[PDB]
Amino acid sequence: GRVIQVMGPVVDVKFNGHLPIYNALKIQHKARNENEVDIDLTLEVALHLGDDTVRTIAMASTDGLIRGMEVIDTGAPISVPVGEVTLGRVFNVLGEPIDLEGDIPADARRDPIHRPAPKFEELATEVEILETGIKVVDLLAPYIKGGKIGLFGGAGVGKTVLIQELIHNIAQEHGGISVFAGVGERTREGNDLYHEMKDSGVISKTAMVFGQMNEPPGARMRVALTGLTMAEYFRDEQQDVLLFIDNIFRFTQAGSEVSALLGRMPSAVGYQPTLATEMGQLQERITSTAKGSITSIQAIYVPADDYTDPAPATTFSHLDATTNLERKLAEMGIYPAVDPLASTSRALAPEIVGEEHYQVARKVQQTLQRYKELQDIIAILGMDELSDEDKLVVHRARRIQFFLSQNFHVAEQFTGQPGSYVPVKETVRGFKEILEGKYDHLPEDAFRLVGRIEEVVEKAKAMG
Amino acid sequence: TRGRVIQVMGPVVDVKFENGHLPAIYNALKIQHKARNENEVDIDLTLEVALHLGDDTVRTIAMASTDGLIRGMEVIDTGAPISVPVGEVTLGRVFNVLGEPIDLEGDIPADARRDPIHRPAPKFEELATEVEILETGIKVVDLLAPYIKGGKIGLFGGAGVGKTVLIQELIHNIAQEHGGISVFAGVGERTREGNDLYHEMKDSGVISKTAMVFGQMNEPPGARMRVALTGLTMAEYFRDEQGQDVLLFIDNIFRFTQAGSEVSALLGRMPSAVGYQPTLATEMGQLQERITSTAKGSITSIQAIYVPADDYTDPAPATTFSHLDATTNLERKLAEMGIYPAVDPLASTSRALAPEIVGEEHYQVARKVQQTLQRYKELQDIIAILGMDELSDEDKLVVHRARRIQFFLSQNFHVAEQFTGQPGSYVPVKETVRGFKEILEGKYDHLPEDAFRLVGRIEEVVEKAKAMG
Amino acid sequence: SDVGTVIQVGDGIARAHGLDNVMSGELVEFANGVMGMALNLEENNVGIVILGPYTGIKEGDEVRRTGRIMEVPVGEALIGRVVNPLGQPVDGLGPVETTETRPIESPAPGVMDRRSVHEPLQTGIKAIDALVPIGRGQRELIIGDRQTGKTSVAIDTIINQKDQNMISIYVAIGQKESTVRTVVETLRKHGALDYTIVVTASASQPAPLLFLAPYAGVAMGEYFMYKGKHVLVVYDDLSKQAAAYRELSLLLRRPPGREAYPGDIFYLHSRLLERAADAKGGGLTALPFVETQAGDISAYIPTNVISITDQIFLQSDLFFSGVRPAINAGLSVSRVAAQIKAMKKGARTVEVLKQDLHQPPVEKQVLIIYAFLDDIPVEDVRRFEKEFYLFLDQNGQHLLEHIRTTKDLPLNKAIEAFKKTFV
Amino acid sequence: QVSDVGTVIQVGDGIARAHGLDNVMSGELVEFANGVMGMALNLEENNVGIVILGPYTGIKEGDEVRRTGRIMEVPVGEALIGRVVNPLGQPVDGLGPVETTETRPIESPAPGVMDRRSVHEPLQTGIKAIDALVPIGRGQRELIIGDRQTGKTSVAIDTIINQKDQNMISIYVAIGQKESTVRTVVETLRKHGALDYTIVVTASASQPAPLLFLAPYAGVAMGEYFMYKGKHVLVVYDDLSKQAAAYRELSLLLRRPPGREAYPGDIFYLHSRLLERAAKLSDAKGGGSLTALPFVETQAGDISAYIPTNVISITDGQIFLQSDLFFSGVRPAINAGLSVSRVGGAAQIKAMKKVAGTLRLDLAAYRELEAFAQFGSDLDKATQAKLARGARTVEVLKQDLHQPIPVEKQVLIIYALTRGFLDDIPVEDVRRFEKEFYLFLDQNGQHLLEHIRTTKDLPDDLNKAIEAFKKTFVVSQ
Amino acid sequence: LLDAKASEHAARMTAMKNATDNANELIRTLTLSYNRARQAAITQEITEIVAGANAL
Ligand SMILES: Nc1ncnc2c1ncn2[C@@H]1O[C@H](COP(=O)(O)OP(=O)(O)O)[C@@H](O)[C@H]1O
Repeated sequence: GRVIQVMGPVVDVKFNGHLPIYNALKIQHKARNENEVDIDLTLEVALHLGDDTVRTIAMASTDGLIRGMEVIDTGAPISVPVGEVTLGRVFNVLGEPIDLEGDIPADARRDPIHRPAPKFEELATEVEILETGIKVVDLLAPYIKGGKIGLFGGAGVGKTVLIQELIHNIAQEHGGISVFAGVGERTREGNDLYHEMKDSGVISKTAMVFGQMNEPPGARMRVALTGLTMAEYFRDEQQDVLLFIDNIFRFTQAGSEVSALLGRMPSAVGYQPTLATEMGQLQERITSTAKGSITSIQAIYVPADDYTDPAPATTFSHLDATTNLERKLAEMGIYPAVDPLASTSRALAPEIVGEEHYQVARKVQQTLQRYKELQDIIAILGMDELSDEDKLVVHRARRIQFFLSQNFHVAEQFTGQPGSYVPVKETVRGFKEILEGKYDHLPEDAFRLVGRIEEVVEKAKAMG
Repeated sequence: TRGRVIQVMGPVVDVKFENGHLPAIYNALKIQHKARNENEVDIDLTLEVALHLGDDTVRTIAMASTDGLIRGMEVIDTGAPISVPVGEVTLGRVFNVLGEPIDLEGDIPADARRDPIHRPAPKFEELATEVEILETGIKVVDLLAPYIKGGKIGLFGGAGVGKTVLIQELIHNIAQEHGGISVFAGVGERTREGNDLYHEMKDSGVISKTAMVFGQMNEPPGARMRVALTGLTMAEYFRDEQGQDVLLFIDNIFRFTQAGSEVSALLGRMPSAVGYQPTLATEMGQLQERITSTAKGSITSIQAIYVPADDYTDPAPATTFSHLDATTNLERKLAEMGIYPAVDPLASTSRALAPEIVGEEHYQVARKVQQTLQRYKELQDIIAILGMDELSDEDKLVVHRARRIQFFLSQNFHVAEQFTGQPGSYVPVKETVRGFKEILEGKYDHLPEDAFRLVGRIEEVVEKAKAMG
Repeated sequence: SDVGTVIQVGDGIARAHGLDNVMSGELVEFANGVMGMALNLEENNVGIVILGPYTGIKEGDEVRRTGRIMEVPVGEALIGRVVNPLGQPVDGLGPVETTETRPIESPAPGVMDRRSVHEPLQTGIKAIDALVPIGRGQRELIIGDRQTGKTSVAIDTIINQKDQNMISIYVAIGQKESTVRTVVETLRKHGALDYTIVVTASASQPAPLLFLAPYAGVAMGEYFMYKGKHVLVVYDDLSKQAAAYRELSLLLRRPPGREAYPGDIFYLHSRLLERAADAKGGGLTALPFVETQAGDISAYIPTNVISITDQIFLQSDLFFSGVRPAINAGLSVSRVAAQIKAMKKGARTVEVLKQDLHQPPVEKQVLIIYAFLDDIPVEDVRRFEKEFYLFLDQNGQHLLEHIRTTKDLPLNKAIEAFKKTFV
Repeated sequence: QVSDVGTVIQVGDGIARAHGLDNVMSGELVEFANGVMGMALNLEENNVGIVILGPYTGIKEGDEVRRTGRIMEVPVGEALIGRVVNPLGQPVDGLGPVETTETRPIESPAPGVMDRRSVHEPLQTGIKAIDALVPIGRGQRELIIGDRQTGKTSVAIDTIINQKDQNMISIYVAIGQKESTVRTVVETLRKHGALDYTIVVTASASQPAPLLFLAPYAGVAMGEYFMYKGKHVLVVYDDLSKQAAAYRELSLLLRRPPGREAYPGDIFYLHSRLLERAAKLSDAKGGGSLTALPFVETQAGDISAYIPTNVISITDGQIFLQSDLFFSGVRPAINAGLSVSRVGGAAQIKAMKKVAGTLRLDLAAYRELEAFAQFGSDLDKATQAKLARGARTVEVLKQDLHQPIPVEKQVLIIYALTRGFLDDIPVEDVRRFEKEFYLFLDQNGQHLLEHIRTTKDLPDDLNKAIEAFKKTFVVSQ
Repeated sequence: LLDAKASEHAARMTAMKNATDNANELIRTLTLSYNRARQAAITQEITEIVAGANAL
């Protein structure tokens, strides 16, 4: 090629007949003089602008480039090293080791980060619930093996920590091939997580793929594909896989960053007119088949706490189970701050979770809602004019909304409390008694931040 | 140095000039033409360079009406952004955005100096260091809402609250005790209003000491948007040349920002939060920063902020507030009771009220006099309940003292002497501190209400106790 | 070739022909002497973002290259000086004789180039150094409405940097020049300029500057950080940056997203804060500011910077009500191990949390947070502090040294405390 | 010659971009070969946007466009009085042409700051509600804002009809209004004899936007004549909300960059530069006046709507007509609460000045109070007393339609209730009281109401006080 | 009774103030969220009207 137009992250490289879509152009140039800087960049063909020209999306700072430089077509999309070598390593958006331990073999299989989603014949149906040790989730919104979990939450709601507690509660004890790709998320997390992976004893069985807040849009654009292709390996080439994608939002977000420069007609809110489809082509790929299983848990940031925003909104129709985090519940001190009436799962069936677990499930939700409606009166007239029947519902509800709080092992260092994994049978039971009124004597605060229901009784007496 | 009219889109006019010489952005373009034939009508118009479109073509925004233009007219370049008269010429005078006197007192001679309305804010090294309070000699102000020398005060309200008088009195007290001139800038001034205002200052006589500018409403978005600058410029003179502390009044600074988004459209700007010119903060920042106390002089501005639909989050006011060092909140209530100035004692705030600034003495009494009010204010409910009897004596003392206090916040306005006859007052903060501290010690609780109501120094209240015979 | 010719001039945005050799992100130069960046590089023109007055630029003026991509003067010579986002001195103290230069847009320390935080940054502001600690290399967002004490906080934190080794950089964005000054001499009185850099972007200044100002600061900061030294940086209102950039962005006619802010309005702040963070010399703390309208944390920009920072909330009422600092202990929080061991381990506690502005050490601090008080009524409580403080600086002057040197307090003071009370 | 005409490139939606016309003034009338007139607004480099005033179908490409060299002016004279004409001045009433000698340009500058004299001389609306609570002086500007079917028109009408003895030469500008209504209205004027002083300028909802746009200014023009003479004009722009809209269309068609709510950036300048043209000329100028009555039609009564807001801030106060009041059978549907007249009181005459001062009070409290009756089953306090004459004043503020009231016998009834001379009478009988209390005066106080005329004062207080009893003491029940 | 009732009416007189007062605060909490939703709305409408023009 020859780059004749440089717009931010979007570069216009001009090419007869050469016309390389989805391919990777590397710009390999050396400083000819002192008025230039060495450029090592890889552009991803985006669209054909005509007149033998192509618009590309950079994978790093485009600073230093000039009109008339020389672009090379690698003649293939972004290929990433895949295989049993990817285990215990940290790659880039391109599949480059950033862990400062060696590089990757030339023999190593390099897959493209762009594949078509599995056909109707491939993808699985079968249902299996999966225990997380989280009272809320397991009861109100249980996760599914090989199923897709969204975590919706706004800023500083506990998304991250919730993930950590999952990897803690699950990834450690599964026996599975773990793939963790932080997309657009924090840089600190990467080091917090990478060096705790070594402590714990899985940095063997986990694949580390990063790009964070400091990388340009193009980067975050594909880090969710790069990491997906990794898990897609162990699924279609060999076992079950846990795909931990941290903030799939940053993917769509970075999307809008480029969508403008592509010369696209902005959609609602100024998002890319393709937002929907771009996510469709990266979701279904994260799925379990008849070949291998993929249980994925994705962090979903909520911009300005608006669940109506095209990003997380459009994301909803992509999950078998959701956990929607609320800022309100967070300031209440209810952690994880998980909406007990919003979070859902396809698992809540008697034909899945059993009757006993089902009825309690709704029973809780029922009484939580009945309390929700009452709130305007309480907020206006206090509890004085409520019936002796609605009051009871106010107590239960509260104490149930408090027992829905949990001690996350990845908490302690702050609060100082140790932590707990509450078995499903014990959550189911614990709430039963509460709905069944064995605890109507114990004060609320006793039920706050605990494990198995027995603990509440313990922390109860400790009160006096 | 001439150019010709290419396109005339309403208030937007394009000029383009023949090669070489292009007028700089913000330079004043004069179009004087033209009636050659009976098919034309004489043109006197001026324009301001906005954007260099290219192909030796500039986009200017007319400060007047573009009816009558025809493509081809020669546009003279003044080689400088809109200069306007500055000096002892301005005082007792009325101008427009251009600096052309709109009164009947004759025009400005070509002698008189003229300065460009656009210009950068004073250098970080120029404007001062110590935060010093500008003495208004008005009780309520100097005590509960002090003015910072070379700062900005929000003036809220203005239906029958005597806001005019409060301005009028302010121009007076400054020009006397501080010996410094005032410049009022009616931005989008409603003409009926602009007329009364002027006349009122002819009867009050506060005009002799002030420069009047009118950017009236029926003016085009350009005109209204730059009026503030004209008044400001005329003001800056007396700050830097004669090193004074001058007052700059802007009646409704929202008109300005509103004209701002209003112009922004015409130039084809993509709208921002609530259709506000994206360049809003910037346009406001440049208007305010040029208002301050230099190492030599100072400029205090009182801008009547008329907030958009009762929403204090609107980018328009919300922007303004960041430039505010003070607020004088006028309320019709205190007027109905016979407390003028109508300045609300608990609402009208200020940044100057702080021990760091006014020391404990002032801050103490002042913060106290507020407390004794927010006590008497809340007891309004209990007073209609348990009445003035046995409502808790630590309260009845409050209710008693408080009444005299909110009464001693009313003052004698010189400007008021016109129709009253009492000559009016000027009380230093010092005086105003004592009068309050003493009243807060209760040293006056034995004196009738209608004592401290419309007076000067505490000593005047006292003489007001001779009912004679 | 280098030299280009102006084609279109307006609103801080200028484009021109030629400049065939210009690099993307190369700070060009116009004839009138104004600096500018090259943002957009088209086939038939060059998008250039004027950094400075654009009135003196017309169609046809000459625009020359530099061959330097967006840098700014770095070195020691900056300390105690007041310069714009271009490093160019405004305090009228004469030019800055610097030697080395650093580029504005730099990649932040990689995952492997980072270490977890241990070393505390003591603000000296009790409420903070107790309830919400900040460790060197952290990012703690200080968020609050207009006039909640944000400014003061950062300032009391700066004087308090005289003991430990910390080079402060106070970058005032969109702030009143007048504010900047009064703020800059309070630093003089208390003698902070000896360790601090002050970069001012006044509200009178054009968008591009404010947009750059927060970066020109970190650049200047990384120098000492990348050198093993410890740095502290203040942005006052990242809000007028997000806003300033939003302006510029819309002037460019870049299609607007939510709340008018460009899609990249997140990246703008992310790639900035995601910069601050012993195989490298173990070297920068970030104290961002965000001004909220009517205490709305749920706002776009505000929530954003929260999803970045490792934050503190200043209530609107709790100031005017009489609480300085106005800290909101509930909604405030610190993620990052910082405390001193001495800190780690009701109506009277408030009076203690109340601190006088412009009067900042942990030593006699962890003590007052210990006391042995409840017997003394509220008013004289805060009052108590001043006394019981003096008395310790004399008698317990030996009891402090145990606190400092060991940063731990493993009975004595338990009695110490009956040394100054029973008196 | 070669330049001074042009050829039509594009036609549609009332707009024509022509070539040539290199000499057209921005705002010059341009005629099309088909006879249809127009106006040049966009003078660009390669073309000129014109807004066709009249049928645009009889226009195709290539049609010639020849200049005029005149800026949109209009007929003016003492012969329009009584005639119904369009914004062009073209008689549509179908009685002959309008024979006038002089003319005046639509676009005109407003009297200068100095040129005017603070309004003192009132405008008697003949409507108790208005000229008591929301008073309007000559040269003033009173915006009457309200939702459709609130009576906005009715007011203007009865107002005009109240201009016979007063010296007021009236002008009713109908913009966007149904030509149906405008006719039935111009007639009910016919019957009351308003045509002897009243000019009617119409552009209906069938007529093209540019006419609507021009109608208001075309109206003030004809007014301005009598003003600069020293006579007194009253212009009712009926519905600026529509005209302002018609401009939006026209301006959007010329593909002008649209602003908030699609309205052009100068949409504010539009009305501002219009309303200001109404004022009180200084004695130095013959002390003339042109009073303007801008209407604003409101949806849902949203006062926060863009256009309605602009004009609110432009006028000297406004009259807000409640949507519900109107149905509940309270005519006029005035909202005394939001309705305010800023120039107020210098407009009122002493005889009103007094008995009006308290009127606001009694009505004030009643507005803040009578939200409570049904809960007032326990009716308590003296808060019952405030309501007392309060609910009674409302009755007095209720007026008929097509039945103006002279100030003389108006101040008396606004006197009665405010002094208690009404209070002994239940609301049931309040309306049908003031009805004969007028006649009772037109026979027996015909002397008393005189002092009220010739002095505009009541220093009266004593006589009337007893003279009011002369009536209640003979009335029915 | 008389003293009982005297209380009743009183206790109600107040409980009906607490509600009024509280309800009044529910306004502030909403006035705020109304303005905010008044803003984002007038901002989205405009952005829509321009973005649909630049498309021409
Ligand atoms: N389960 C929990 N127990 C105690 N504190 C928590 C819990 N979850 C979150 N927090 C607190 O809330 C804050 C938000 O943490 P984080 O998980 O980073 O939010 P997000 O990742 O959604 O931005 C943390 O500072 C932490 O102190």
